[PDB]
Amino acid sequence: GSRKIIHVDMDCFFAAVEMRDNPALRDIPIAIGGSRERRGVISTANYPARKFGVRSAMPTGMALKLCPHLTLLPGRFDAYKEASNHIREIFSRYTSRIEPLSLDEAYLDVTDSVHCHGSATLIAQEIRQTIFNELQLTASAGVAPVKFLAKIASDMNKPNGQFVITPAEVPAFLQTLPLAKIPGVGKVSAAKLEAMGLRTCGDVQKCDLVMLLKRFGKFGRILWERSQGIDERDVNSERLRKSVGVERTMAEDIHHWSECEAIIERLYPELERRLAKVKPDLLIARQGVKLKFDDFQQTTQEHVWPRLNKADLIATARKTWDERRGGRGVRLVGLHVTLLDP
DNA sequence: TAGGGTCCTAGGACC
DNA sequence: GTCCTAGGACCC
Ligand SMILES: Cc1cn([C@H]2C[C@H](O)[C@@H](COP(=O)(O)OP(=O)(O)OP(=O)(O)O)O2)c(=O)[nH]c1=O
Ligand code: NA
Repeated sequence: GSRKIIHVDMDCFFAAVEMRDNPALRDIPIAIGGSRERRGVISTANYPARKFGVRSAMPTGMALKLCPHLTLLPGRFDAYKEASNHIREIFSRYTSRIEPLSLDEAYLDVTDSVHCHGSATLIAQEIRQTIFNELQLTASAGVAPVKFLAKIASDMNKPNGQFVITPAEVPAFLQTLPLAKIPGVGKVSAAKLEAMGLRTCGDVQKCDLVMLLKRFGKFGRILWERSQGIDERDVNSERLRKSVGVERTMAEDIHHWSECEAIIERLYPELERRLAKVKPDLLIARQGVKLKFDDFQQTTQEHVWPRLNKADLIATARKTWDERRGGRGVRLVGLHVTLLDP
């Protein structure tokens, strides 16, 4: 065998950072997200705002109809990154087996740990306490014998808490667990699963793997495994970024190539700057563009290409503009880069 | 009805 | 098989 996996997850991460750096926001409803006038969405919200129904990914117009006094912040990504680096350094104090999934969360493999008398529970507890002491931010944690159960667990005693799932507890936990709580089972999948009478891990246990493989491919094997507590994925501390993208949704749809070209001229220096931080010679594997139309269809056009080049992105966007727009208006323009393999 | 990404699928090209 | 490209589901 049994591993001890901890998933650490910061509470209301972006919003928690803003309230720490401005205590005036502590008890009023706030949210990081673009304005209604920019057609933006909520990145996240504090608990005063969540009380009204405000959620990550909600259109900002909907947020404000639910919570008219919502205070809207633009977001300070360097401040989030600074806090992320700090908590990761704190993780390193306890193990090198750290797989971060995002700025604010990480899997830890504490199986071969010596710290708190081998206790994963006490280790998770003083990570959360150390985070609070050194950053004035709170985290929740989940402790389980595999990654996905640890992740489900870190959500269950949020904010500022934790939850532990022992292998003895695993079967009762699974029996009623809704499928939609498994990472990677989203709305489309959960609706497909519901349309055949499958709601929970107990429901999936009672059905045949061969059928699940037909109907969901490799995904159906994942569902079958997870519904049994089976998650052999190792905590991997060696993953690297593979792409970088820069895209923008305009406050109004554009209808003229000249407007599209202007957008790209402003997007391109931001893409070069971010690429250079990680590859100073701008050498890349592919580059490409993205248009999202008014019928919310999205198209991408990307090709092998050795080195970030503005004119070829303009050229490609022009081809895409002409060949695939079919007269509809355009809400989004994006530039994209696929990085070399090593 | 964002912007930052990952992983998977699938057809044709190419070997 | 494996590369190329396009698109979709999903996560934070
Ligand atoms: C889900 C989500 C998160 N984010 C950002 C803001 C979040 O603070 C950060 C981490 O996401 P989460 O861990 O999903 O959410 P959270 O920290 O805000 O809330 P919770 O306490 O329930 O865990 O990433 C988005 O920008 N868009 C999204 O759709
Ligand atoms: Na979080």
